[PDB]
Amino acid sequence: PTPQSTFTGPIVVDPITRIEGHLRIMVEVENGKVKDAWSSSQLFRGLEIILKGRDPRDAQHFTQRACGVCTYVHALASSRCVDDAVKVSIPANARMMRNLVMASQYLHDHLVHFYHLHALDWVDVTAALKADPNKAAKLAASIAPARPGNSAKALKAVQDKLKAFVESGQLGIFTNAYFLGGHKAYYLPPEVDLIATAHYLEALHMQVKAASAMAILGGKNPHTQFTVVGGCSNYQGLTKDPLANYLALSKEVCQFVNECYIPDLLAVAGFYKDWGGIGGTSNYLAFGEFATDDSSPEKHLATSQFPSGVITGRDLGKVDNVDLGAIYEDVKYSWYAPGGDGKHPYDGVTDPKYTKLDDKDHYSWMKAPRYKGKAMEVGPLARTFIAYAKGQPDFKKVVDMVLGKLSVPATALHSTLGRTAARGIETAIVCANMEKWIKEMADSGAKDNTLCAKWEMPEESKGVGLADAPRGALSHWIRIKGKKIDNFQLVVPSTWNLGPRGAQGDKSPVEEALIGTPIADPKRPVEILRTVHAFDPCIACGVH
Amino acid sequence: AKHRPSVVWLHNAECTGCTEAAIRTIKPYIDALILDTISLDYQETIMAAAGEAAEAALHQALEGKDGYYLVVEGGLPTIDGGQWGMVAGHPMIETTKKAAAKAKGIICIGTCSAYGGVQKAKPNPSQAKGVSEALGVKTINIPGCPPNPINFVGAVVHVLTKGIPDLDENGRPKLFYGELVHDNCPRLPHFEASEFAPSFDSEEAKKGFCLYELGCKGPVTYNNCPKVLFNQVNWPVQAGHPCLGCSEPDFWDTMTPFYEQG
Ligand code: SF4
Ligand code: SF4
Ligand code: FCO
Ligand code: F3S
Ligand SMILES: [Mg+2]
Ligand code: NI
Repeated sequence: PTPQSTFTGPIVVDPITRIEGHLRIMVEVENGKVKDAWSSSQLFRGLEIILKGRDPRDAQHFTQRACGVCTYVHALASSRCVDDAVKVSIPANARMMRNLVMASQYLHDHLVHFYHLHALDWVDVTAALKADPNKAAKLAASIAPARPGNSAKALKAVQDKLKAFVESGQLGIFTNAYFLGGHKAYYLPPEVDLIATAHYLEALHMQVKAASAMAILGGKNPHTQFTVVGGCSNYQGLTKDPLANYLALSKEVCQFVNECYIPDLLAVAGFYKDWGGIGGTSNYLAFGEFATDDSSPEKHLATSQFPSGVITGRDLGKVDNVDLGAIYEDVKYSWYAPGGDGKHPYDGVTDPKYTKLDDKDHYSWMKAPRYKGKAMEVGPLARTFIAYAKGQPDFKKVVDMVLGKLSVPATALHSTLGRTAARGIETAIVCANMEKWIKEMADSGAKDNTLCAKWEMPEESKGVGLADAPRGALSHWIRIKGKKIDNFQLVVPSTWNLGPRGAQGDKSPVEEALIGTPIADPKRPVEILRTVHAFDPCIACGVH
Repeated sequence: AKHRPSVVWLHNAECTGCTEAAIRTIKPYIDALILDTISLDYQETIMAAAGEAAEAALHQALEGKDGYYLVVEGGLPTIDGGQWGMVAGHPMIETTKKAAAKAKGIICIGTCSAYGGVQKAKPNPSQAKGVSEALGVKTINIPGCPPNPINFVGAVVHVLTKGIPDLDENGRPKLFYGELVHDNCPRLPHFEASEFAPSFDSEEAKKGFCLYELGCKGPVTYNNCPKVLFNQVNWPVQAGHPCLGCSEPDFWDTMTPFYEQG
């Protein structure tokens, strides 16, 4: 069964590595299972304060620097936000180009997260040294598509490289790893460790290509520079050779998704099937992404191909529409001044006030976003459940493939394993849509290259920009007064997932998911990392 | 086994775009760099250890017998005793100061570590500062938001193999930052002919006219973007968008409004 100590006491993990940003996790453990949790974000920058009084056209450039991991997404949400505030409807080519860049972001973001951020929670790299490479080649044939990268020779070269590295005594990023000397929570056969380690290294190269693809349309990566109020600036991105290169590069990236990412995810998921009973939450939210109609926030919600919705209490039979008026943020357990509870983002307040480390009354730089009083999990799992509930055919098919491979019910996805699985599921689906989406823009841009619409700065207005970023439901909210930024508020997916308690004292999604986490070894609490990493935390995003 | 030079990489007030930019290197790729060239001994984004195990990894590196080079990503928030930016219960200013003290060299990757960056923009609620200001020591600055990995990895290899490269007045290697963006821009002939796009929807824009009237800061920005490109494919002005001047100190305040020259 699942290894579990008899440990009773506190565990603090700070820093949480292999995330973006600065997170401290505090838990109380009783008899080897987590009984209470706190998600404590440790950096404030204050972009919303910085934005006040500025030109609304500048917003996207400041807010993109909320995060370099989910690069682009904030420039996009800010652009959608200001487009809405000035009431301009972007041209078709701009919708298409903006959406493809998001699709590119998903591919790069999710590949890097699985291999370079999450995998080391499940894969013992040093155990790969014990594998026989011929036995590993055989096993690779039985869990994944045939590929030369999975040959005995290829897997030996990886093993030899790893061996020479370990024997040098400079373990670099593997220094003091939780798997060193073995660990009861690490289940994989050495051969699977070897296989995944080869892909880890391959993935370091593949992500370069995924970023290059994105940069053809985005101008550069990280931090794209192609969006403007009224659409996009990149006329070159509608032309033939750049689109052929973008398709060619996207197809390499997707071949790697299908040959390596999904099969490694499924292999890991098969060995860690017990993680289907750990780390579940109840409520899910998505604003949707990949809309056919982005003329307004309402059209986005209604036409997103990855649909929007609200699920509550795991009830897959009742996907509610998103009520943007029902979103608010609490500050009661956060490092902000008193009086700031229950604020809709149009009326958001960001008034920093620190107390002290591990003050249970005020313990995070994140606000606590709530929806009609409820915490909401956002991200790939939220999107996957909403699409599945709604019978979106790509999700129904891929989810069913996953449930069939694992021989598990759909309820098993309400867990850390499901959260991890959902991230791959939607990456496979983005991949299967790339060519159709690329052809739509190629053909459209051939016929007419309109990319940016005319618009006028209002004296006073407000607007909202919605996106489902790789980590989930993202919204930027502006008030314009005297043609300047009067208020600008970001509510970001990691704020939804990893923020603290709201005004009712109610745990956020990560805090709730942490309850019942078993700890095989309190010295080396990988189980905390597993669940926290599955939410794909971005603390610079969460706090801004 | 030949000894590989120890690199300690700290993250303070940052978006992690600099880390992301570094791993876009292709000469060499990042795996070859850390397997063959350097010993990357602390790096919160990708390191296996967490919590107390990661803190101990840091302290082993800082106490290494052969010494280490320091990379700093992010500015330093100094308000409130440094407590608005903490790692392992320690103010980031404190840990950077400590790591910097015995560092063989300090490279600031990004405008944030170099100059203070986005969190330093008015009204700077965290009292963020650049590393050199906060510590009172000279730094090798690889600015940009983010810098090109060519520039960062170039500096690193240069420092380990040749010494400190020649720096300009803002601490930047002349190899990469010696030339204005503008002087290498393919739209230069348009700038010279006073052929400027009045808007992004204009026919002038469609024809690739100069973006100066739309706020391009290329003429006052030092970087090698048009010469080296990003991701082997593109750069902002090629994507039809003005330069923000993102490698210049305090650009958040000196180069705004971004769509104007005012
Ligand atoms: S310089 Fe720019 S990309 Fe680098 S950490 Fe700062 S905000 Fe992020
Ligand atoms: S587009 Fe910018 S860098 Fe290029 S010629 Fe015009 S002002 Fe100079
Ligand atoms: N994805 C992503 Fe970043 C977070 N949380 C944003 O938005
Ligand atoms: S915005 Fe920055 S990346 Fe180059 S083109 Fe201008 S210096
Ligand atoms: Mg906010
Ligand atoms: Ni992010």
